[PDB]
Amino acid sequence: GDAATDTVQVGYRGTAMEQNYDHGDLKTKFAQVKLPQSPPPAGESPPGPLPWKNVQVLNDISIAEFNRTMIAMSTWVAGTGNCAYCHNVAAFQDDTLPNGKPLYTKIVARRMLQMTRNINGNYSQHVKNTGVTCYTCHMGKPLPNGLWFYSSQTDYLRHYLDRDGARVITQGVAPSNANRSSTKQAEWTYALMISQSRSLGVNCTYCHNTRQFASWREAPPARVTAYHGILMLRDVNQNYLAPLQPVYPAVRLGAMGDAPKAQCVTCHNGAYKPLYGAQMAKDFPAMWGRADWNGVPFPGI
Amino acid sequence: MLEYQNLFTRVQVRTVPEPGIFSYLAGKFGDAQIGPIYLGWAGVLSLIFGFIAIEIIGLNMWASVGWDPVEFIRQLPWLALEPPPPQYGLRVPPLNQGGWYLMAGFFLTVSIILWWIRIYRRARALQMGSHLPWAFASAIFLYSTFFFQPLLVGSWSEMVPFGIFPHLDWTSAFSIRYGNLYYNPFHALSIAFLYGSAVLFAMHGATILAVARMGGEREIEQITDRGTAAERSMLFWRWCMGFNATMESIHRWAWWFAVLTTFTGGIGILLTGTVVDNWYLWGVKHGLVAPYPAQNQLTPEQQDLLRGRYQGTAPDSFPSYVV
Amino acid sequence: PTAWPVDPTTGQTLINGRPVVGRVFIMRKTDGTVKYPNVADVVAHEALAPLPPVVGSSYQQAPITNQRRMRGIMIQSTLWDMDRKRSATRQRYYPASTPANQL
Amino acid sequence: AMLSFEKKYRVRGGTLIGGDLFDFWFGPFYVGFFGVTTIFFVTLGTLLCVWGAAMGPTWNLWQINIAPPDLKYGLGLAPLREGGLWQIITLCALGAFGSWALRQAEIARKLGMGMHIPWAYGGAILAYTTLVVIRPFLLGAWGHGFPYGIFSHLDWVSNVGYQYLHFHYNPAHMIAVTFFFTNCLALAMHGSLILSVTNPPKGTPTGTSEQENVFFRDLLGYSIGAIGIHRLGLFLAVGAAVWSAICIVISGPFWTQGWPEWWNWWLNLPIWK
Amino acid sequence: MHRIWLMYDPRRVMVALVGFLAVLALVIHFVLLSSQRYSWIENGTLGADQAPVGASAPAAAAEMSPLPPGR
Amino acid sequence: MHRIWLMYDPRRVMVALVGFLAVLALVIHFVLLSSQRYSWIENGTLGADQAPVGASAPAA
Amino acid sequence: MHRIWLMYDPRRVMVALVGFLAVLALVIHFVLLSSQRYSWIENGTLGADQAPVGASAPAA
Amino acid sequence: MMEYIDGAQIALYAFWLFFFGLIIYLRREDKREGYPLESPQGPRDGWPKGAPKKTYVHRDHG
Amino acid sequence: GMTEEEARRFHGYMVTGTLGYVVVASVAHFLAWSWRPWF
Amino acid sequence: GMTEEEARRFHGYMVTGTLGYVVVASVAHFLAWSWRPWF
Amino acid sequence: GMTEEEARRFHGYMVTGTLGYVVVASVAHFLAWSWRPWF
Ligand SMILES: CCCCCCCCCCCCCC(=O)OC[C@H](COP(=O)(O)OCC(O)COP(=O)(O)OC[C@@H](COC(=O)CCCCCCCCCCCCC)OC(=O)CCCCCCCCCCCCC)OC(=O)CCCCCCCCCCCCC
Ligand code: BCL
Ligand SMILES: CC[C@H]1c2cc3[nH]c4c(c3C)C(=O)[C@H](C(=O)OC)c4c3nc(cc4[nH]c(cc(n2)[C@@H]1C)c(C(C)=O)c4C)[C@@H](C)[C@@H]3CCC(=O)OC/C=C(\C)CCC[C@H](C)CCC[C@H](C)CCCC(C)C
Ligand SMILES: CC[C@H]1c2cc3[nH]c4c(c3C)C(=O)[C@H](C(=O)OC)c4c3nc(cc4[nH]c(cc(n2)[C@@H]1C)c(C(C)=O)c4C)[C@@H](C)[C@@H]3CCC(=O)OC/C=C(\C)CCC[C@H](C)CCC[C@H](C)CCCC(C)C
Ligand SMILES: *[C@H]1O[C@H](CO)[C@@H](O[C@@H]2O[C@@H](C)[C@H](O)[C@@H](O)[C@H]2O)[C@H](O)[C@@H]1O[C@H]1O[C@H](C(=O)O)[C@@H](O[C@H]2O[C@H](CO)[C@@H](O)[C@H](O)[C@H]2NC(C)=O)[C@H](OC(C)=O)[C@H]1OC(C)=O
Ligand SMILES: *[C@H]1O[C@H](CO)[C@@H](O[C@@H]2O[C@@H](C)[C@H](O)[C@@H](O)[C@H]2O)[C@H](O)[C@@H]1O[C@H]1O[C@H](C(=O)O)[C@@H](O[C@H]2O[C@H](CO)[C@@H](O)[C@H](O)[C@H]2NC(C)=O)[C@H](OC(C)=O)[C@H]1OC(C)=O
Ligand SMILES: CC(C)=CCC/C(C)=C/CC/C(C)=C/CC/C(C)=C/CC/C(C)=C/CC/C(C)=C/CC/C(C)=C/CC/C(C)=C/CC1=C(C)C(=O)c2ccccc2C1=O
Ligand SMILES: COC(C)(C)C/C=C/C(C)=C/C=C/C(C=O)=C/C=C/C(C)=C/C=C/C=C(C)/C=C/C=C(\C)CC/C=C(C)/C=C/C=C(\C)C(=O)O
Ligand SMILES: COC(C)(C)C/C=C/C(C)=C/C=C/C(C=O)=C/C=C/C(C)=C/C=C/C=C(C)/C=C/C=C(\C)CC/C=C(C)/C=C/C=C(\C)C(=O)O
Ligand SMILES: COC(C)(C)C/C=C/C(C)=C/C=C/C(C)=C/C=C/C(C)=C/C=C\C=C(C)\C=C\C=C(C)\C=C\C=C(C)\C=C\CC(C)(C)OC
Ligand SMILES: [Fe+3]
Repeated sequence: GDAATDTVQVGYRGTAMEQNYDHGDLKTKFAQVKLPQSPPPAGESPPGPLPWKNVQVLNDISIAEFNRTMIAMSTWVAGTGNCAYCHNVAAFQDDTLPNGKPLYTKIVARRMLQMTRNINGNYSQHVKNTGVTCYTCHMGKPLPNGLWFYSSQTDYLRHYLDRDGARVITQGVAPSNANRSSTKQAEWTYALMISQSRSLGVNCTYCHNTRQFASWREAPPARVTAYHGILMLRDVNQNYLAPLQPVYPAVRLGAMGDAPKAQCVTCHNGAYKPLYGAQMAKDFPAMWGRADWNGVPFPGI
Repeated sequence: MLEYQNLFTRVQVRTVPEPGIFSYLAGKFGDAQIGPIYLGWAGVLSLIFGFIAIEIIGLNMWASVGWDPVEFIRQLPWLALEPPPPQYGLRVPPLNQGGWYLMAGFFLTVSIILWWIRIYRRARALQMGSHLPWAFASAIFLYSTFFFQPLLVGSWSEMVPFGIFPHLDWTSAFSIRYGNLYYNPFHALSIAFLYGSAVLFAMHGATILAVARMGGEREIEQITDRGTAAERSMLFWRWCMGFNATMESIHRWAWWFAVLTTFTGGIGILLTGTVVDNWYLWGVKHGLVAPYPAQNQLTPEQQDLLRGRYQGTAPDSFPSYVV
Repeated sequence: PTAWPVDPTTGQTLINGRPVVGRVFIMRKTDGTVKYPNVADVVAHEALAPLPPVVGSSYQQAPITNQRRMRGIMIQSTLWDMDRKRSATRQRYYPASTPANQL
Repeated sequence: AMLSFEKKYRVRGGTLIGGDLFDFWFGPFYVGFFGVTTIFFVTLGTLLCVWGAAMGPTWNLWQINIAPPDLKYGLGLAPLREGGLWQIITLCALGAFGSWALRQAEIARKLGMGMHIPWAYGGAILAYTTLVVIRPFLLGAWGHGFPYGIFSHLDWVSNVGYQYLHFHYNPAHMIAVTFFFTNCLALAMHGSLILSVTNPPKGTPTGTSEQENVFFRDLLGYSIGAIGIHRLGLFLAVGAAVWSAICIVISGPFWTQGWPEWWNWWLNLPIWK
Repeated sequence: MHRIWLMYDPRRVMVALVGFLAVLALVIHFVLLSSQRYSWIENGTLGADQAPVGASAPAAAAEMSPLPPGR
Repeated sequence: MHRIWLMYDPRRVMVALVGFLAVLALVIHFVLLSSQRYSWIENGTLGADQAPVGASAPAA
Repeated sequence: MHRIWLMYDPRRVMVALVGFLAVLALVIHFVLLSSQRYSWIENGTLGADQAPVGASAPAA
Repeated sequence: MMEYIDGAQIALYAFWLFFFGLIIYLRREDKREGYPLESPQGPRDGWPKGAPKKTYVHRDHG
Repeated sequence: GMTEEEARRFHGYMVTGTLGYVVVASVAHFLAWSWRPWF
Repeated sequence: GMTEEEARRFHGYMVTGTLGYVVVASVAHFLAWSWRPWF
Repeated sequence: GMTEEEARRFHGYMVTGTLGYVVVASVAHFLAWSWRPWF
């Protein structure tokens, strides 16, 4: 009853496409989310012309929704009420300290807003109406999980940055010049796929019928979502995270001096959906890249 | 453990002088020397070539953990000596990039062949049929396909890595690459004979122990001068399943089932990537594949979007995104 | 196309213009499964073939401190994903190496 | 029809159940009470497999697939068209395999043999019962059984393996494989040795236990002896099936992660953590 | 109540009893050491009001599920 | 009624009975320990009105 | 009580005893060395109020 | 240019013809003892017919 | 194998031992019930 | 083999052994209860 | 076997050596408690 195993069938009855969970271990992991999950500030929006001096992204939400967003951002990245993490608290408009040194955390967070809008807006085929907010990666802390840096050339995480192409199986009976993939390349795909399975806490049958890994018809629909996750991470890493290299202090950078990069586990944290599917982004229109969320229209001043 | 015959429970016996007219003879059955474990010229050479093969494998594994002897033991099942890179095809590769691999593979192969010579010569010298050397030849046939199939597809990169878990990674990846080896009919046959070998030796082992108190284990006497132990063994199976072997012919069934395991295995490997590149699709063609209801359906737009790309080279640079 | 006509008088299914007594259902085999016709039909339900690989036109060596000592292809997933012993981590890459001139 | 020495052995006695009523032969076959129950279960279970093929999509031998129920039915009998038929066939199979072993015990008793053969076959029955009764029971649904179909059960084996990402890393599976492979080697050696003394090169005397003893000692460096090689074969063959049953019953009910990460305990021994 | 010592050999009973009690003691200690409330090596210094207690009720949110959807 | 002990050896029956009772007791303890309401190592100090109860008929 | 040494052979008893205590000692040390609180090779120099403590209940 | 016929299928039937030849051979060897069978209406050979009973030449020692 | 008088003597201990165990177990259930009733 | 006198004298040590063990275990339980009650 | 005289002699050492070992373990727990109490 606690050493018991929960199982979920995800394919046709005789196929053994099934997910197995230790019951005890799973309710432990679930509780460790469901208690720390942070309460949002209540909704509001009054009128008025925007007073902001140096607002470059959020200049499309009301003044209460803006202030509400800052309370959320501090709660999600830095602990609640910790506006000092990003700001010269006497001069919220400033992007530098009194010393003139840049408030690197504020410059990053401005880019993280653009990135979050880009995720929620352009990659709905992945995040759908669950969406993401700062809490998805940061979970109350400055550093997300799953940060990775340059190392070996053959490091499989570069599938999420500059590489493309993991396929190794032939779409035909006879050998051909079309597919000359090595068995070593199948080993590399296999290593990559173990990483994805662990990132979601699932097994291969969550996304494949392993009698034919290449097949989409025999695979669950989740495989299609997973593919959009790869395309999303490449955009996130190439256009937002990796180019932040000059902004960070050197203590945040890799041995090659590269900026930290994300991977599937950064959002998923070992769960099939991030935060077991907690739907927060619907509460924070500042972070939609969309004119409406699940039919609810954007407040739009 | 306890046993259902007295024969060596207690009152085991010592020949204080030698048996062969515990202890051992020093003499000859014909021209064959009977004392030491036999080697001859081929046995001696086989040990030298095989020693250097094993020594090359071990030293490369140990170098791969930076000579650390703690990590050499701790990480041992994950260590490997690995085949050359794919781009070399059949050309000689760099020493640290598969040159030691092909060297160890060569010395191991010669060592195996010389061990077959040894067994063949010893069987002749003891005035025995050549059944055992040809049984061993069937195993060598399967082993050799781990050279010939890489040769026929044109790259030493496709060879099996020397290493406990790494060769199992290769075994899985080979099935992944060629579209599920379960649909290779010679793999299916090889399994049928592998299982049949366990069926037969369970049946035969149990049968002979079930008549051992009547001398059934003295199978050469029962073959040349049939006793009641042989008769009862024949009748048990005849009454059980409607047909029976003899004391001699059950050893032929045993011989062929074992031999056909590696023989059909070798053919299935040689066919893979040379004649058939996707065994599941070969299974569809020839009607092996059971239909399941569709788990997903793609639009025409997804059929082009979800086409992947075949895997290429790793990036040989560390790009800056400074902009 | 999806169901036979129904007589408005009696709610009763008409097959080839004549009524059936009972509630008509369209017969199917177990779970609606259907034998795959051929390879081409199976392939017509899949995505298109993968694109040709992107292959580098020439090879630049990484710095020696970025070269793995272990050539085994899955090692990153099968071992290093769980092994985080400090000394074993250091051994994963070749150490820095410099011509004596440059010290 | 009878072997030319057989009639002498066809006595009454040795039956475990039913006395003299079923103690007779049908051609070569001994019947007995468990012969009757065997044919009952074989006929019923076979005809239900034929019915499963009839109501399925095809008669092609390779493609026939009688699947178990959905996991949502738990330990209940599903509707017959939805896996319930697989459950009835499973009860037939258990009845048949049990009857077959008990019938073998009656035959062995009638010939004055030991019980070794029924118990050896018990190792196969154990592995089957683990796959379709014990593991599905510990998981709480009969739908965890494998489908009855020549290739569709290989799809089940494939998918169960990849439920643990890299099933080769299962430690009991490595042992079971080692028994299966060593058994096949031992069978080839024993078969070859007996044949090569009984069938020497033409114009050579028939060989002896001494010659096979000498050759075996040259192969392994020790003398197993005639009783020992049959003990070893039985140990390897039955041990393979027992370790097979272990390796599958631990997969799911006891271990649910990938099998590679099981080996974390070896990496963390205090001598080298 | 001595007649039991003729009904069974004291050596075999003595060994069997000691074997049972040792096995039971190990089982109970490891069941406790595995628990949250009684993991005494890590938390034995906590006061009785500070030690873990199992929930009177687990928590939930309707949109969240510990298990993925399916079948 | 004592002549039952002529049909069965009490040296057997005592060992059989204690073996049965020990197994039955361990089963019931582990069944309860695996339950939610009676997981008494973690939740034993809850009062009877605070202990878990299984789902009712929801009408929903 | 010495009559127990007629019931059992001292030479076997004392070898079994030393073997038992050696195993038990090694088990207890490695169970402690594996903990956080008593990982004494790394943290042995910490003060008693400064060494780790396992997680409490919340204030609720 | 054959669509359906391919080398793996050709190989597999080559094996089947060999294998059934082997089973015939093995059943002939199984019948060197205890055959012909006894019945009412006379001797029976089964199928295939068995190979003859086999005499074994002993080693001399004089 | 028991005689009459041996069986009859043993039956006395066996009945009383059984009943004594059930009496102890009934107190255990009384305590358990007062702590956390199952109906 | 075991005599009735042997059994009688053995039973004395067996009962003080058991009683001493139960005394230690019950003190151990009451220490545990005082440290961290399970009800 | 062994005489009762030798059994009693052995018992004298056995009980002494047991109690001596338990005394040293007591000092070891005294020292361990002084350094880092577990309650
Ligand atoms: C894949 C790799 C591993 C695959 C692993 C495969 C292993 C295969 C092992 C089994 C093969 C041996 C079976 C056997 O010999 O049984 C005895 C029986 C009869 O001959 P007999 O014993 O010498 O004589 C007795 C008889 O003459 C008189 O006896 P009686 O009067 O008392 O009783 C009545 C008769 C009536 O006959 C029958 O009822 C049997 C008819 C069906 C035989 C089918 C055999 C299997 C063929 C498999 C090959 C293929 C067929 C397509 O005799 C009997 O009662 C005898 C009952 C024997 C029951 C044996 C059932 C075995 C079923 C095996 C199923 C195997 C499934 C794989 O023999 C036969 O009937 C002939 C069989 C000859 C071997 C098959 C060779 C096929 C070669 C290719 C086609 C040749 C065309 C001419
Ligand atoms: C995901 C993994 C894949 C898979 C991939 C493969 C691959 C790849 C191969 C097999 C092969 C085999 N598989 Mg498969 N296999 C899978 C699933 C299974 C299942 C199952 C229940 O699921 C089973 C029962 C099997 C069973 C089998 C065997 C029938 C067969 C090997 C025969 C043999 O005896 O080899 C063992 C015998 C040998 C290897 C011969 C060795 C003889 C030499 C001479 C020994 C030399 C020793 C030397 C002197 C000393 C060495 C020193 C060291 C180098 C240091 N596979 C799935 C589908 N399988 C092989 C085959 O034949 O395929 C057709 C093969 O190559
Ligand atoms: C029919 C198929 C099955 C099969 C059969 C089979 N294998 C066989 C045989 C047969 C019939 C043999 O007769 C042969 C044998 O010898 O058996 C004992 C063999 C054999 N099967 C082997 C292995 C094997 N078989 C396997 C499988 C199978 N074998 C199949 C299941 C497998 C698997 C499943 O992976 C393995 C690993 C070997 C044990 C043996 C062949 C031995 C051989 O070729 O050895 C070559 C020599 C070396 C590797 C060198 C050893 C070096 C020493 C360790 C160094 C010591 C120092 C040295 C002395 C220095 C030199 C000084 C000089 C002056 C001497
Ligand atoms: C000890 C372990 C090994 C072992 C040993 C072994 N097997 C044995 C014996 C022994 C010692 C026998 O004495 C016994 C025998 O009599 O052999 C001739 C037997 C036997 N091993 C058999 C098969 C067999 N053994 C296997 C495995 C093993 N056998 C192990 C490796 C396998 C595998 C791995 O696939 C198979 C297929 C039979 C030839 C025979 C048992 C015959 C028997 O029980 O007959 C009565 C039943 C029938 C004739 C038919 C029953 C039909 C059912 C009612 C319906 C079908 C249900 C079934 C589950 C469908 C499955 C479909 C598949 C596609 C999945
Ligand atoms: C950090 O530095 C930036 C520099 O750009 C300051 O940004 C200025 O004020 C913003 C409101 C405005 O949006 C922006 O365009 C820019 O005008 C930012 O306010 C922070 O200021 C502190 O540090 C400044 C610095 O660069 O060192 C410093 O600036 C003054 O001194 C430097 C030389 O040390 C000189 O280059 C600047 O021109 C000078 N600026 C002024 C307006 O005097 C600020 O000092 C003052 C008085 O502004 C610092 O601000 C404070 C309150 O300490
Ligand atoms: C460093 O260089 C390597 C080798 O080109 C790049 O890896 C390539 O891309 C991967 C998808 C693939 O795995 C690998 O096989 C290889 O094809 C790696 O990503 C880094 O890329 C940057 O540097 C590239 C370079 O080769 O110098 C550069 O490529 C472009 O520029 C060079 C020089 O003018 C020219 O030779 C290339 O043909 C050209 N290629 C393209 C596609 O434009 C990359 O620039 C671009 C836009 O790709 C660099 O990438 C980045 C983001 O800086
Ligand atoms: C279902 C039906 C049609 C019923 C009709 C009515 C009937 C027939 C009623 C009669 C009563 C009964 C119970 C009949 C049984 C009918 C059934 C179910 C028959 C099926 C029999 C059956 C299991 C056949 C499978 C055959 C196979 C493939 C076996 C695999 C193993 C194998 C390859 C064996 C071949 C090698 C042999 C012959 C091994 C046995 C063997 C061994 C193992 C020795 O060690 C030994 C030692 C010394 C001398 C002889 C032997 C010997 O013969
Ligand atoms: C949550 O966890 C789960 C597990 C789930 C919860 C559930 C747990 C369950 C079900 C528990 C059940 C417990 C149980 C049930 O019966 C427990 C029963 C325990 C018992 C019976 C203990 C008895 C101990 C007796 C001892 C130690 C005797 C020692 C004797 C000595 C020292 C003397 C030796 C002799 C000497 C010195 C000389 C002899 C004379 C001689 C030789 C001469 O004079 O010759
Ligand atoms: C958190 O971890 C978990 C594990 C979870 C926590 C739980 C732990 C548990 C359950 C622990 C259980 C502990 C236990 C239970 O029994 C512990 C029992 C311990 C015992 C009994 C120790 C006894 C030691 C006795 C010794 C050393 C005797 C030495 C004798 C000597 C030296 C003299 C020998 C004679 C000599 C020299 C002369 C011979 C005569 C001669 C020659 C002559 O006479 O000639
Ligand atoms: C100091 O001494 C030390 C301590 C180092 C000694 C210790 C050594 C140790 C610990 C060794 C450990 C070895 C292990 C664990 C080995 C594991 C091996 C395994 C599991 C191997 C499995 C499969 C390997 C296969 C199938 C390899 C096949 C290779 C073949 C067939 C290669 C053939 C190559 C040929 C025929 C020719 C090559 C030469 C060219 C291409 C030029 O042709 C002429
Ligand atoms: Fe034999």
